[PDB]
Amino acid sequence: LEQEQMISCKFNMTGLKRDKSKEYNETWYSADLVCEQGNNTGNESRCYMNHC
Amino acid sequence: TLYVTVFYGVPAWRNATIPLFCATKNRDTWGTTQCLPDNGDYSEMALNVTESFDAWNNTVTEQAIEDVWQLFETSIKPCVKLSPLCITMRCNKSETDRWGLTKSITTTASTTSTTASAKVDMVNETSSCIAQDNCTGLEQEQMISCKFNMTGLKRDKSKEYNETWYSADLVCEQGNNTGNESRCYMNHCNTSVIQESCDKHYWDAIRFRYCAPPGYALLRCNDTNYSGFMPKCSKVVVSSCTRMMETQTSTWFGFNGTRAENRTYIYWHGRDNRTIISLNKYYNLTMKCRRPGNKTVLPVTIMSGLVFHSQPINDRPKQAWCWFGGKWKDAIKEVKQTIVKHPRYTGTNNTDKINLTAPGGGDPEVTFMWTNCRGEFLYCKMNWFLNWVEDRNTANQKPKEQHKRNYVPCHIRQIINTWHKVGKNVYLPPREGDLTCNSTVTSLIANIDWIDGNQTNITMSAEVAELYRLELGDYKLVEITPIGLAPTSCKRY
Amino acid sequence: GFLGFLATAGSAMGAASLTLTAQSRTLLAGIVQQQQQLLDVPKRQQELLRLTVWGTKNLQTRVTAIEKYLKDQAQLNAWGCAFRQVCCTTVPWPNASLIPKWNNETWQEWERKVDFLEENITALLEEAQIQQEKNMYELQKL
Amino acid sequence: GFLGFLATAGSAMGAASLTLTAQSRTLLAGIVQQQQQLLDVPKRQQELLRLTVWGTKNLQTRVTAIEKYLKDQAQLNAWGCAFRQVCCTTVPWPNASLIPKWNNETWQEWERKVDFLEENITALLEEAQIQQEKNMYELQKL
Amino acid sequence: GFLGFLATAGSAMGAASLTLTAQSRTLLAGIVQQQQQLLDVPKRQQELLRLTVWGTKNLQTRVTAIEKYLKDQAQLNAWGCAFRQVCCTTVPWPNASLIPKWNNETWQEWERKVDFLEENITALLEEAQIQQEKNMYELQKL
Ligand SMILES: *[C@@H]1O[C@H](CO)[C@@H](O[C@@H]2O[C@H](CO)[C@@H](O[C@@H]3O[C@H](CO[C@H]4O[C@H](CO[C@H]5O[C@H](CO)[C@@H](O)[C@H](O)[C@@H]5O)[C@@H](O)[C@H](O[C@H]5O[C@H](CO)[C@@H](O)[C@H](O)[C@@H]5O[C@H]5O[C@H](CO)[C@@H](O)[C@H](O)[C@@H]5O)[C@@H]4O)[C@@H](O)[C@H](O[C@H]4O[C@H](CO)[C@@H](O)[C@H](O)[C@@H]4O)[C@@H]3O)[C@H](O)[C@H]2NC(C)=O)[C@H](O)[C@H]1NC(C)=O
Ligand SMILES: *[C@@H]1O[C@H](CO)[C@@H](O[C@@H]2O[C@H](CO)[C@@H](O[C@@H]3O[C@H](CO[C@H]4O[C@H](CO)[C@@H](O)[C@H](O)[C@@H]4O)[C@@H](O)[C@H](O[C@H]4O[C@H](CO)[C@@H](O)[C@H](O)[C@@H]4O[C@H]4O[C@H](CO)[C@@H](O)[C@H](O)[C@@H]4O)[C@@H]3O)[C@H](O)[C@H]2NC(C)=O)[C@H](O)[C@H]1NC(C)=O
Ligand SMILES: *[C@@H]1O[C@H](CO)[C@@H](O[C@@H]2O[C@H](CO)[C@@H](O[C@@H]3O[C@H](CO[C@H]4O[C@H](CO)[C@@H](O)[C@H](O)[C@@H]4O)[C@@H](O)[C@H](O[C@H]4O[C@H](CO)[C@@H](O)[C@H](O)[C@@H]4O)[C@@H]3O)[C@H](O)[C@H]2NC(C)=O)[C@H](O)[C@H]1NC(C)=O
Ligand SMILES: *[C@@H]1O[C@H](CO[C@@H]2O[C@@H](C)[C@@H](O)[C@@H](O)[C@@H]2O)[C@@H](O[C@@H]2O[C@H](CO)[C@@H](O)[C@H](O)[C@H]2NC(C)=O)[C@H](O)[C@H]1NC(C)=O
Ligand SMILES: *[C@@H]1O[C@H](CO[C@@H]2O[C@@H](C)[C@@H](O)[C@@H](O)[C@@H]2O)[C@@H](O[C@@H]2O[C@H](CO)[C@@H](O)[C@H](O)[C@H]2NC(C)=O)[C@H](O)[C@H]1NC(C)=O
Ligand SMILES: *[C@@H]1O[C@H](CO[C@@H]2O[C@@H](C)[C@@H](O)[C@@H](O)[C@@H]2O)[C@@H](O[C@@H]2O[C@H](CO)[C@@H](O)[C@H](O)[C@H]2NC(C)=O)[C@H](O)[C@H]1NC(C)=O
Ligand SMILES: *[C@@H]1O[C@H](CO)[C@@H](O[C@@H]2O[C@H](CO)[C@@H](O)[C@H](O)[C@H]2NC(C)=O)[C@H](O)[C@H]1NC(C)=O
Ligand SMILES: *[C@@H]1O[C@H](CO)[C@@H](O[C@@H]2O[C@H](CO)[C@@H](O)[C@H](O)[C@H]2NC(C)=O)[C@H](O)[C@H]1NC(C)=O
Ligand SMILES: *[C@@H]1O[C@H](CO)[C@@H](O)[C@H](O)[C@H]1NC(C)=O
Ligand SMILES: *[C@@H]1O[C@H](CO)[C@@H](O)[C@H](O)[C@H]1NC(C)=O
Ligand SMILES: *[C@@H]1O[C@H](CO)[C@@H](O)[C@H](O)[C@H]1NC(C)=O
Ligand SMILES: *[C@@H]1O[C@H](CO)[C@@H](O)[C@H](O)[C@H]1NC(C)=O
Ligand SMILES: *[C@@H]1O[C@H](CO)[C@@H](O)[C@H](O)[C@H]1NC(C)=O
Ligand SMILES: *[C@@H]1O[C@H](CO)[C@@H](O)[C@H](O)[C@H]1NC(C)=O
Ligand SMILES: *[C@@H]1O[C@H](CO)[C@@H](O)[C@H](O)[C@H]1NC(C)=O
Ligand SMILES: *[C@@H]1O[C@H](CO)[C@@H](O)[C@H](O)[C@H]1NC(C)=O
Ligand SMILES: *[C@@H]1O[C@H](CO)[C@@H](O)[C@H](O)[C@H]1NC(C)=O
Ligand SMILES: *[C@@H]1O[C@H](CO)[C@@H](O)[C@H](O)[C@H]1NC(C)=O
Ligand SMILES: *[C@@H]1O[C@H](CO)[C@@H](O)[C@H](O)[C@H]1NC(C)=O
Ligand SMILES: *[C@@H]1O[C@H](CO)[C@@H](O)[C@H](O)[C@H]1NC(C)=O
Ligand SMILES: *[C@@H]1O[C@H](CO)[C@@H](O)[C@H](O)[C@H]1NC(C)=O
Ligand SMILES: *[C@@H]1O[C@H](CO)[C@@H](O)[C@H](O)[C@H]1NC(C)=O
Ligand SMILES: *[C@@H]1O[C@H](CO)[C@@H](O)[C@H](O)[C@H]1NC(C)=O
Ligand SMILES: *[C@@H]1O[C@H](CO)[C@@H](O)[C@H](O)[C@H]1NC(C)=O
Ligand SMILES: *[C@@H]1O[C@H](CO)[C@@H](O)[C@H](O)[C@H]1NC(C)=O
Repeated sequence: LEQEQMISCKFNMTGLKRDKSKEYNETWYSADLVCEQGNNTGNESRCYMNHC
Repeated sequence: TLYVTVFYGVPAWRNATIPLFCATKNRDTWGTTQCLPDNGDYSEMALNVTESFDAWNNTVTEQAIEDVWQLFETSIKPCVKLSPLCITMRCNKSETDRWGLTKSITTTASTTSTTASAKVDMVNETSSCIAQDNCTGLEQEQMISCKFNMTGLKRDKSKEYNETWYSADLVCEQGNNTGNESRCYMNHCNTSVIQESCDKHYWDAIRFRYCAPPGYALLRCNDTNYSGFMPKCSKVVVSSCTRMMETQTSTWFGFNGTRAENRTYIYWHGRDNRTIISLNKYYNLTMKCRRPGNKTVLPVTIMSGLVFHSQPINDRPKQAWCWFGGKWKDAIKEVKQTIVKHPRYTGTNNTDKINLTAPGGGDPEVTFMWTNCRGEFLYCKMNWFLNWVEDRNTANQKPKEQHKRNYVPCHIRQIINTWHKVGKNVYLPPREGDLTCNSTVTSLIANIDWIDGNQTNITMSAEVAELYRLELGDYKLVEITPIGLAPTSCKRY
Repeated sequence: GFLGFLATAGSAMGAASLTLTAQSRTLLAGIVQQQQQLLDVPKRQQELLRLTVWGTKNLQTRVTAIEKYLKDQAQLNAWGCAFRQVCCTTVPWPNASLIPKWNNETWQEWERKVDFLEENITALLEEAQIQQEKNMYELQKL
Repeated sequence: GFLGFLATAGSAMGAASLTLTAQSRTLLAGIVQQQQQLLDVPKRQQELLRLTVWGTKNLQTRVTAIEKYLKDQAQLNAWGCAFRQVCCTTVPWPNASLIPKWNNETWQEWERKVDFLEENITALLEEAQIQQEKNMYELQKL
Repeated sequence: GFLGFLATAGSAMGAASLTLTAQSRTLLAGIVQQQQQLLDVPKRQQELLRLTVWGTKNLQTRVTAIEKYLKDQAQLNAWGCAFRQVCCTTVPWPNASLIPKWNNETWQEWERKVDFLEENITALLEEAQIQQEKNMYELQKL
């Protein structure tokens, strides 16, 4: 047995106060992400939910 | 010899637990959609039977409570949501500081005054202080002029709007504002979404009665000794429909009740100390409330196309206030006497040791009287009134509350936590123009709570739902089950 | 509607006066008023006739009026004596410990003393009718 | 369904020919076709069977078919003569000013001349049946 | 509910034992349990009683119980012999090619051999009852 495969991702979300927002910590199973590919020579890849 | 046989057409019944039909006279909106027309037949027959009645555990009263609530919910459901308005508003700082929503230490106020200042001030119909809305002791309504940026149906265009809020409806961010334009949000937005109660709810009276479906009937206890719980009522009256009910909501006092009789009744819960005290109509008790000023209302279209009604008053009117007329001193003395003589009371027989009192705590939901005047909810501070009606020796109640008056200061609140057990917040649109309401006072909603033979405390209550248990209460719903069995000798062939 | 059933309550079992048209009258008064309202609501609101709660509560009350009428007729036809007043069935009374005071007790007082008998009696009354029907079946066949 | 009732209209009251099976036939034709549709709609749309307007309008028409059938049977049983054609009840006709021309007038023309009598007559017919039932009640009891 | 109808299946037509109270019993067991649930759902969910699919599927099943009961009673009253077991109607059997083995065949086997006759027979049975009613109409009138 190996490790569960989870990608720690951050995002900016707006609640009921509208003009205020917070950054959140979300860990996704790899099975649930798409992830944009090509010319990332640094860090912070750009991912979306698999079926959206 | 004796056979069971079957007797059809038998005069007998059992307890029913089924929904009832509503019937009304006001069919402008709600009535046509949900109700039958009121037939106008209010006759009843007396029966030579004994039956058990209860008001706090009935089907008739528990539908009235749930039906009024449910018809409210289906009326607001399609109205504009105000989540687009939960943005920082730019509010006048002076008014936020004066009413206390924000803080300032640059006001360094200091007051020197006479402490022996308690006054007695009475008002009646023939007085200029009512007509001019300037009775001794009244102040200004407390309103914070605020501006905000709102987008309509054109999407890429927006306008700035002028909205004046009652202080009761704002939160206001605090700390390090060394200039002007404080930053405020609506009082109940962030934990929830406020919906506007747009379909004229509370702008008129809702009255209806219940009718039994075929095969069912309503029995009523027609005694004078009915005290809410009565296991054996000797005067049982049968009819197909209930009396007309007024679905009015308030705390402390009930207004415009149908059970207005030349007698004081007190209903007590059988398993509790909670009561509803009707008041004797003999004394013509009445409450007259006023909203001074002349409001302007400005519809605003918000994104989805639904409309919000703003309140750009841009003025400083006097406080909403209420005037109490009728023989209140004597009606209250009868309440105390009625309690002393009541079957369930084993307290003090000294009427000077029985007192009306506000519920305790700092919670406005119970400490203020909440009343509906044609669509706007008012929260009244009643210390002046209670001191007056009881002819109380004030003496040590802090200068402002040490007055005896037959009127009270009140304030308007537009964001209302509704009365049923929901926690839902709705916005009440302002009424255009000026408002006045003249209501009768028919009941006092209170708990009676004593622990000894000295001090009885009639504690005013906020349980508005129990008011429906005075309007109905004496009804029982029964099923007619006209098939009987009985030994007899008459066997077929 | 009339409530002539309850009107004689307290008169005692004997001479109580039984009426067999009474359920037809309560149903008929009901159906006419409810039908008038069914046709009246669409004048202003035809689409939301059953979607919202009032239309499902009123449906349960209209359904109850019909189901109740039919339960009485179905039970009576199971016994067979639907229009026979006293019916004169052949099932014996369960015991001598429960005999009504025909001239002192009211049907309301009496029925509550036999609630625990009705559970067994209903079945017996139906069985007695079934055997009578079986006997006639054979006579008609032969 | 058949509409054999209306088929004899214009034939005069006498020899009009009355049919007692006619309401059973209109109801039966109706129930079968509507039941087939109740089972057919779910083939494509099972969820929105009553939510939208068509399902509440069709509910009122199905309910009407049942309530109408039952009102006729309930009124007839209140009178008691459900299957007696002419019934031969004991209530006297209100006055001599309203006597049909049995061989000239049609039931359609005649009934419209007694609409203001039916309101009083229905109650009288029920009362007559009630007393007959009371008399039999006492005979069965004694 | 009981299912006493199906209980005798396989016993042959003769001595099959017919029960006339059986539909009243299936309906009565049904109505009581469904009524209890109608009153129980509102304890937690009064608003969505018919809006969502479960309330329209249950409505069709409650409606079916009532419509089915009434179709049997309506067809029987059209024939007129609702409570006569064998009924003893006057319509002749269509042909000698279809005669049951009363002591060998079961009603389940037999009915499937006359499905194509019932379509013509139902109408004939009603016609026979109609003429009998016409004859009595004239006797009551004259
Ligand atoms: C048609 O509708 C009507 C209208 O609603 C129905 O009428 C109502 O029917 C109810 C039952 O279905 C009755 O309530 C029951 O009363 C029983 C008797 O209560 C008295 O005796 C109690 C103790 O006595 C014991 O010992 C004696 C002999 O010595 C025996 O004979 C008894 O059987 C017992 O074994 C005594 O405690 C009671 O007093 C307390 O309760 C009454 C409530 O009515 C209060 O009024 C009193 O003030 C007092 O209150 C205390 O307790 C309550 C908690 O309930 C607290 O809140 C208070 O603060 C305080 O401490 C009486 O003198 C009860 O035994 C019975 O309770 C048991 O069963 C219920 C379930 O049914 C449980 O929930 C309980 O926990 C407990 O186990 C229950 O209260 C109603 O009185 C009656 N109403 C009227 C107006 O008549 C009618 O039935 C319906 N008919 C049909 C067919 O549906
Ligand atoms: C306790 O019990 C009391 C007594 O019942 C109750 O007080 C009364 O409440 C009712 C309901 O709110 C009040 O009736 C309304 O009164 C207003 C105002 O009328 C006065 O002022 C106008 C000024 O124009 C005078 O012309 C008039 O003669 C009066 O002096 C009326 O405007 C209301 O009518 C409206 O609805 C009608 C529907 O048929 C329309 O035909 C009519 O044109 C009006 O339309 C207006 O309102 C609509 C809102 O839906 C709006 O859409 C329209 O555009 C337009 O604005 C109605 O007659 C009654 O006056 C009160 N009486 C007293 C003494 O107070 C208490 O409210 C109750 N309290 C509690 C807590 O329950
Ligand atoms: C509609 O509702 C009103 C309000 O409740 C009723 O009005 C009351 O009616 C009762 C009955 O008539 C009145 O009671 C009587 O008052 C008399 C006057 O007493 C005054 O002086 C004493 C001091 O001595 C004060 O305490 C009192 O408050 C009054 O100011 C008494 O003389 C009567 O006494 C009789 O009864 C006593 C027993 O208690 C005997 O010992 C006496 O000998 C005598 O027989 C009595 O107490 C009451 O005052 C009225 N209230 C008001 C505000 O006017 C209406 O009657 C009712 N309407 C209808 C149609 O019922
Ligand atoms: C929804 O997104 C999928 C996948 O997203 C793309 O490919 C990822 C690997 C990544 O590079 C993302 O940033 C890209 O946006 C789309 O599927 C692709 O569609 C193209 C045709 O346009 C095809 O050539 C690729 O092979 C597909 N790749 C995969 C992994 O399926 C899909 O079309 C998008 N749907 C819509 C409506 O936009
Ligand atoms: C309205 O009140 C006036 C004045 O009465 C005084 O002020 C009241 C607010 C209250 O505190 C009263 O107890 C005070 O006495 C009434 O006018 C008086 O009426 C009495 C007769 O009852 C007469 O003897 C006085 O001379 C009048 N006073 C004056 C200055 O004219 C007035 O009648 C009350 N209005 C109504 C409708 O009752
Ligand atoms: C919804 O807002 C209330 C109040 O807003 C805060 O306090 C005001 C006085 C002002 O400074 C605003 O800008 C602030 O945002 C929140 O209630 C406070 O919650 C904190 C815990 O986080 C508590 O320590 C404070 O005492 C509470 N203050 C009051 C007046 O109740 C509430 O938590 C917010 N709800 C949500 C979901 O965010
Ligand atoms: C409620 O009562 C007040 C009186 O207390 C009514 O107001 C009066 O109305 C008349 C007629 O327009 C004026 O002449 C008086 O000057 C008014 N009195 C005051 C103090 O302003 C009021 O109209 C009544 N009801 C409603 C619904 O407004
Ligand atoms: C209503 O309140 C009174 C006052 O507290 C309760 O009366 C007490 O009852 C207990 C028994 O449960 C006695 O031991 C006390 O002596 C009583 N107190 C007094 C001052 O008399 C009464 O029980 C409450 N009613 C209900 C229904 O709970
Ligand atoms: C995510 O978690 C880390 C701790 O591992 C914390 O330091 C950081 O502030 C969190 N970020 C957000 C957006 O919650
Ligand atoms: C990466 O950069 C090269 C140029 O150096 C370019 O030709 C290529 O298309 C780029 N690839 C992506 C995925 O952007
Ligand atoms: C990784 O992220 C940090 C910021 O948190 C950035 O400074 C650094 O240059 C990134 N690494 C690479 C290889 O770009
Ligand atoms: C109810 O009581 C009142 C007296 O308070 C009496 O006048 C009335 O006739 C009674 N109602 C019936 C139906 O008897
Ligand atoms: C109300 O009375 C019923 C009996 O009819 C009882 O079962 C129920 O528990 C009572 N409800 C309360 C308030 O306890
Ligand atoms: C608010 O009202 C003032 C007049 O008092 C006016 O000058 C100003 O333009 C108004 N502002 C908005 C945003 O409507
Ligand atoms: C106000 O400013 C001081 C620094 O001068 C800072 O310590 C304090 O936290 C600030 N207060 C608020 C509410 O921002
Ligand atoms: C009050 O607002 C004006 C802008 O309208 C601004 O110029 C002025 O500096 C503000 N007052 C203070 C004390 O900051
Ligand atoms: C009912 O009570 C009245 C008196 O109010 C009496 O005249 C009548 O005879 C009583 N009827 C019965 C059946 O007890
Ligand atoms: C016999 O009579 C008693 C009443 O004393 C009753 O409880 C019991 O159920 C009866 N038994 C039968 C079979 O009817
Ligand atoms: C009614 O009660 C009396 C005693 O008061 C008794 O003699 C009589 O027999 C009882 N009637 C019946 C029908 O049992
Ligand atoms: C109806 O009219 C036709 C002619 O079109 C005629 O032959 C027939 O006898 C008429 N029937 C009645 C009942 O009048
Ligand atoms: C008497 O006959 C006339 C027709 O001339 C009718 O209008 C009236 O209703 C009849 N009266 C009764 C009691 O039937
Ligand atoms: C039909 O009308 C004629 C006159 O044309 C008349 O002599 C005859 O009596 C009328 N028939 C009846 C039943 O009244
Ligand atoms: C049904 O089968 C059982 C054996 O399992 C037999 O004893 C019984 O007689 C059979 N009944 C019929 C009607 O065939
Ligand atoms: C005659 O009998 C045959 C079976 O052999 C059947 O198919 C046919 O329908 C019958 N005809 C009639 C009129 O019943
Ligand atoms: C049953 O079958 C037998 C042959 O096994 C036959 O003799 C008998 O007549 C048949 N019964 C009937 C009712 O036809």
